[PDB]
Amino acid sequence: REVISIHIGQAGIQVGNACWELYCLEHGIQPDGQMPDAFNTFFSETGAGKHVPRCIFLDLEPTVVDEVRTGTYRQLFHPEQLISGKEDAANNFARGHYTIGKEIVDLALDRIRKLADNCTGLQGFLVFNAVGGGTGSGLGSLLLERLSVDYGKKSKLGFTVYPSPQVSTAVVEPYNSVLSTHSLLEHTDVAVMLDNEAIYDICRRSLDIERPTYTNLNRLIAQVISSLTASLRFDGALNVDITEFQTNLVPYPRIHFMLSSYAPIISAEKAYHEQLSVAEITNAAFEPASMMVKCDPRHGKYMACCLMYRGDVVPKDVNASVATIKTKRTIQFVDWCPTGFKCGINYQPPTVVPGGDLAKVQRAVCMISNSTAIGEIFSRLDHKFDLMYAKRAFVHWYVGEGMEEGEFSEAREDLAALEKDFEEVGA
Amino acid sequence: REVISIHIGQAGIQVGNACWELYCLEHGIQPDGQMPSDKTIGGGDDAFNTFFSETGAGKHVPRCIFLDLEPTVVDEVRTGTYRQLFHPEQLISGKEDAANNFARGHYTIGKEIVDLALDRIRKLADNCTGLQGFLVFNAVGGGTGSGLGSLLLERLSVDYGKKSKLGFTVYPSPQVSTAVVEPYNSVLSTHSLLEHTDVAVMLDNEAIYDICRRSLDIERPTYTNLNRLIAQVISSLTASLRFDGALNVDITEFQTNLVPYPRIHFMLSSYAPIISAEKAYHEQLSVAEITNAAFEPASMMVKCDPRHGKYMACCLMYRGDVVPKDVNASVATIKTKRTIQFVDWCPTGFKCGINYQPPTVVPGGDLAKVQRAVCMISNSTAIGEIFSRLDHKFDLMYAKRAFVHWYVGEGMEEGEFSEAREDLAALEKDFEEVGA
Amino acid sequence: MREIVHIQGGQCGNQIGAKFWEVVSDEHGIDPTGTYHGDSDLQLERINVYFNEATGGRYVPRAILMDLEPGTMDSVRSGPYGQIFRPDNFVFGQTGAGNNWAKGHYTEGAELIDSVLDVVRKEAESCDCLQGFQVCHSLGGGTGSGMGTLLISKIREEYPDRMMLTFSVVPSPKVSDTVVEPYNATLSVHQLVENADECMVLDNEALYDICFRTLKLTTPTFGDLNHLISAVMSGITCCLRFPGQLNADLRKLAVNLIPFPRLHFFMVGFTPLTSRGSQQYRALTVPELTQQMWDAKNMMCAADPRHGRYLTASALFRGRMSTKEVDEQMLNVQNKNSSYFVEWIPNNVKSSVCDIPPKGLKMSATFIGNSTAIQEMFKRVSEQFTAMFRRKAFLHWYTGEGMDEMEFTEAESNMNDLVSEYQQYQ
Amino acid sequence: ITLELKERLLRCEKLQAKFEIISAKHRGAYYVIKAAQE
Amino acid sequence: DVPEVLQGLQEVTRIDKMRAKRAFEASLPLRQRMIEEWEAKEWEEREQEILSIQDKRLELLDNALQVREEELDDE
Amino acid sequence: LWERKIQLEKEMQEVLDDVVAEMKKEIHRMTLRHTELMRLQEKLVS
Ligand SMILES: Nc1nc2c(ncn2[C@@H]2O[C@H](COP(=O)(O)OP(=O)(O)OP(=O)(O)O)[C@@H](O)[C@H]2O)c(=O)[nH]1
Ligand SMILES: Nc1nc2c(ncn2[C@@H]2O[C@H](COP(=O)(O)OP(=O)(O)OP(=O)(O)O)[C@@H](O)[C@H]2O)c(=O)[nH]1
Ligand SMILES: Nc1nc2c(ncn2[C@@H]2O[C@H](COP(=O)(O)OP(=O)(O)O)[C@@H](O)[C@H]2O)c(=O)[nH]1
Ligand SMILES: [Mg+2]
Ligand SMILES: [Mg+2]
Repeated sequence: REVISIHIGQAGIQVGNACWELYCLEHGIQPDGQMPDAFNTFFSETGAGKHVPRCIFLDLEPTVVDEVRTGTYRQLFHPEQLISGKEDAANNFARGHYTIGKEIVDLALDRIRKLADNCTGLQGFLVFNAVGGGTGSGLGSLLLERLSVDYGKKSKLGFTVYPSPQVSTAVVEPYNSVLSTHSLLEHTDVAVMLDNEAIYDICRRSLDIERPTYTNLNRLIAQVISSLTASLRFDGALNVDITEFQTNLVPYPRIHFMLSSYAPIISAEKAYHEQLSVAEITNAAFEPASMMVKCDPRHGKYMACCLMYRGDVVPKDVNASVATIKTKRTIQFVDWCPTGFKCGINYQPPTVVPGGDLAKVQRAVCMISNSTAIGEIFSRLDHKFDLMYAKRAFVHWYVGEGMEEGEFSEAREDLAALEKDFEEVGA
Repeated sequence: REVISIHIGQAGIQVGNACWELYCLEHGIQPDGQMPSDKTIGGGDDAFNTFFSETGAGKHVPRCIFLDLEPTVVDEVRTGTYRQLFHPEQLISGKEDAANNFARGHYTIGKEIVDLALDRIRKLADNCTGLQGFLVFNAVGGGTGSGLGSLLLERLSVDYGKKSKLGFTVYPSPQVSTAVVEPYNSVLSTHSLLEHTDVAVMLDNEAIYDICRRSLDIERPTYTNLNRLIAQVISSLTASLRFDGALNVDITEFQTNLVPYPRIHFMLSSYAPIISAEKAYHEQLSVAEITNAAFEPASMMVKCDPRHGKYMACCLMYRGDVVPKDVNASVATIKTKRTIQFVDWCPTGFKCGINYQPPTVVPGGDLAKVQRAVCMISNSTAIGEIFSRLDHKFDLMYAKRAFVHWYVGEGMEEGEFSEAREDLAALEKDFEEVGA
Repeated sequence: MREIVHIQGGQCGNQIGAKFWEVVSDEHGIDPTGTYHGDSDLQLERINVYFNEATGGRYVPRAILMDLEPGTMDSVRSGPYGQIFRPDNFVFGQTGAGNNWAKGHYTEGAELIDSVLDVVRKEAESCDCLQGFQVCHSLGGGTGSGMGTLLISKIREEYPDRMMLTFSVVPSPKVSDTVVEPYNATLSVHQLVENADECMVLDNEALYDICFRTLKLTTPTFGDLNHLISAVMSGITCCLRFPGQLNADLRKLAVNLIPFPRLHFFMVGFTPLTSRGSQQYRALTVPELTQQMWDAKNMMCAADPRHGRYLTASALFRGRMSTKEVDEQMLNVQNKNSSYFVEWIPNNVKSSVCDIPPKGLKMSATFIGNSTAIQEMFKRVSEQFTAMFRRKAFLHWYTGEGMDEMEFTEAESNMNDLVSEYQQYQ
Repeated sequence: ITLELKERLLRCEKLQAKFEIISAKHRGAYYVIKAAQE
Repeated sequence: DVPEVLQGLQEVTRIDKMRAKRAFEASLPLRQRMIEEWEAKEWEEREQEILSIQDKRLELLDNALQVREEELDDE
Repeated sequence: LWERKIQLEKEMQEVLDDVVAEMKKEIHRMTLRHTELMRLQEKLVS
């Protein structure tokens, strides 16, 4: 029972930086890797009393990985799993994919191979990147193809930091995102999108944070991943695994883009007072204000949802809450799904991470849904891509790198076909 | 069951200086010829029989003959940290240098020192009770190692004959090189080495540099770094006689199960795991992956791809606590592995020797204390490419008679030049006829 | 791992670079002697991008001074912090270009360029991974315009995959000090548009206005102008030496800013600039930094950005901060001033953060805009060039020294289409 | 002219990298024979 | 078996290619690889066609470069 | 030359890759028919 974590680009590496410091304290393993078998899915016992994570951090620019090498977890990772290129991809999809990628992607694959050899019962891969930049887009779209053509039969859970409409740091995101989403449509299997603006709004409302940096965001996504993998690390009255999740949700081969939500995302001062229970935590997860992608669930019918309950939850109140949420007319399920819920439960409470404002709570719900509401996401990003591509702006860098002018058109048509598929299945 | 050692040339004596330290550390002998008074013994009073001999009161002396002409490294040893350990007479230093000249190494100066080293060899052999074989350590790219070494090999074959010889010889790299006139010495010494040394083990300076660069994480290695793992390899080879081996192989198993034809004795060497302290406790050392790294082409002391040839046969010496089930499964995995291919006429070709002694650690070293290690000696057929490339280098030099006058000024003619050439050609033909 | 070699052309470039090294050496913590005596390790951790260790803790900058006089180099050495330089880099003639482009590009340039490329090759070989060069020069002289242009062209014929940050102090009319500025400026921009990859426009007129208005100085000598320029130059490139939450290096900035293959002329600002009386009566919030950063009386250019649209913009913040606060600030700015932004580029602005601010200032920021108002400076120099050239005034000093008449007209045409492309895209 | 030559050489290098990466992506033509045989 | 299977020097050459392919198909009933190796041979023929097209275009480009350089030298 | 190599590769990998789907459908359907064969055998037993 194993999944190996690959982080690409600064966003993915830092998200893993929060995620691994979460796991280490959740399992009881000190920073330099020692206890004072649940870790087996993530940590592997090496030597005596030493544990090493099943992860590889990879980037082209070296200083972001040097941060990890010089931080507090310097003893933890294998000293080679912290890959470093020599020159940054410079937020250029062509440069990251073709020019620089070749020298380092083969090394990445030759390390993934020995990680898998050390593992025995692999479920699969979990990858971290962002489709807005150049590194995590080009290297992602190459490495994912490499894994899908080498291992092929494995499941690659891709947690992608999709770029938000209004808030956007970069300027070539409308190009980089379409160039990534050509491959991400048909090489991975489940792509959990995340949106910085949506998570900013969640932090602003629930946690009353008016200066939300990347650290709090990263802790939040780390908690989501921990809730996703708790069913495998631990035991519960009603559990779920990778095959469970990934064959329950994905209706058609080319419709897999999750919407993620979490509860109770509550600070200590409100968590000490306001009471918590399943029958209101489930509705709280479904509320749009607490969904992690800048999307509108009201516009799109729900197709299939999955719920996960960490902490002490008996399997009856989840049934009651599913009833009391399916009885509400505001949210509409898709017509052909008479039952559209997959519930899973655990016996471990979320572990409060020191250094954050997240509460120590008795129970928590992580929600992963699949719904047609995300059509406007693709439509609007493609609209702004059209805005940029009308006058052939910024194309000269990619052309000089080697990419012609026609692959942009083919990828744009691929995105258009994706939108047509979503409309057809909404019908 | 003692084994004697002969170190010829500056390279040979340096390897000996960096290897007898490993032996004296393994057998707990203080670096002045004695044991510590307190019981700090791993076990046994004869694990050191193969290399030393008590004399009245705990004064062990190595069975080594450090023979060299030019006395700048011999006396460096004489004034080094090993003075009360070595025998004052074994350390034979001549008068002048050989100067990359096989002629001066084998005819002019050699003739007045071979008969001086031979008497010490005879005294050591007569003192020995169960002599096992000779281990020669030399450099073909120089004068004393090639010339004097070949002369001593011939004049020991003429005398003892039946006893086995294991020749650890270094060759020049395909590109990296120091000496200019090394092809001549290499071919001249190769002709002598062909039909006298029983089993030839090959080493390459660049082939150890690149391993120390990719594995030990040193971007500026040196001879004092290569010689340490050379000592490690020879210790892995000789540990079977020393320590109690559940499935152990004496010195004659190498010749019995790894030399199918008397002409064919030229063997690649590999050693796993080449790991330092930083990644040692982060990686897991298991008989599967250590063996796999042994059989990968990136961890061989001879710069040559085994892909171009077919592994004729192989021997794997395991140290440390290893259970035979895992090595049997590992060799099964190798037999199922695709890239490396065997000549179909050898269905069983894996000798699996095992001992009960873990690898040792030297203070100030690079390798760390580990559970188990493996030394892989393979009789392959990719070494014909090495010989052919060296020959193609030699042809250009010999075409223009360059450097030839230096050689021929001594007893060397051109007839032996031509005969060494045709001997290498015959070796090429033999290796290729083995073929499929 | 990334490397930058810094070259100083002419007297203006030499002085600006000397002050730049005086600033950056302190920001790295090393004293004028060359031996580190600072406090932390975040300084030393990536100083290899500028300095080379000589012999046991003696760090030497990777800079090359070059001109055609010995007096400027003597002044630079006599000044403070001038010891660190390697004496081998000090290359110079003895005659002097004399504000003559023909001397600075054809005779003295030819007779010194072979020597100077030797030392630049030495520096570019002693390194491991180059990402781009820096050049500091003017556009209104002989040793700075013509010779710097020849040097950058000779570099391009050798390293065709690298950028150059050419900081060009444009000759402003109201601060003009020589009779023939346009005859140098036009003929320099001719090849600046062809070879250099990031030309940073600066002007003594805007620098003096900044010093008079914001700093409220009484006697601003060249020291404080060089101080501001050095602060900008050191702030633009901290994304290499320091680790930030969102890191963006030189190639990322170039690809983000330059939309079309020849529109590389950046107008630059810096925050916060305060008088030492009002620095006690202000709040350095992120919105305040952004408002000052977009304050049109703070960009170091005489062309007011109100006279055109913004092709794109970039902000580089320094100091522990809130990335969401940065992004929402720039979004508010763009939404409020949407009429100043190109319509066919959504989200015209880029933002980056570094976790280390310049010392003393607990928080700072830098602005690099690509606004189309830059055409104002070029039309304002083209008017003078045409006005002089109509009757071939001061022209024999170049014709007799080797330039035909058609070259000036071709330079006129290149300048005209350069200033016309911005109008076309506006 | 040297400027143009250097630009063309860089374009050739880019196409070289593109071809090699396409090879690595696809293979990691000898597959069609066994595909048809199956 | 079927007349007029498809439905002009290039076209005539294609007709001959088709007839040769049918001939080899009938000739060979590994043995199948010898058909695959002839597929590779026809791919090499396509490679030769690409070579010829590039040769024509490159020769024209070389002439254009000579023309531009001559005009520059004259001016 | 590099352009011709890239063209050759894209064509040879576009031709590299559905009748086998229907043929394997026939295979599985006939496996069902031989489960019916086993049914015939058990009818014989009855
Ligand atoms: N959650 C999260 N997202 C980030 C972080 N840093 C950057 N991003 C997102 O990443 C998107 C663009 O990717 P980049 O910032 O260029 O990072 P990258 O893709 O790895 O590009 P490189 O600089 O070449 O490594 C931005 O729109 C941000 O929303 C972070 O620390 N946390
Ligand atoms: N690996 C390794 N090789 C060595 C060492 N010392 C010498 N060599 C090799 O020896 C080769 C040349 O032979 P020499 O070292 O001169 O030995 P020699 O036969 O005694 O020659 P002379 O000293 O002139 O008599 C060189 O190409 C080196 O590769 C060493 O310490 N380690
Ligand atoms: N910032 C700054 N600018 C200067 C300084 N000295 C001169 N300048 C400007 O530089 C221009 C002269 O350029 P110069 O260095 O003499 O070029 P040269 O004639 O080729 O040597 C004048 O227009 C001045 O405005 C200085 O110390 N600092
Ligand atoms: Mg990044
Ligand atoms: Mg010698």
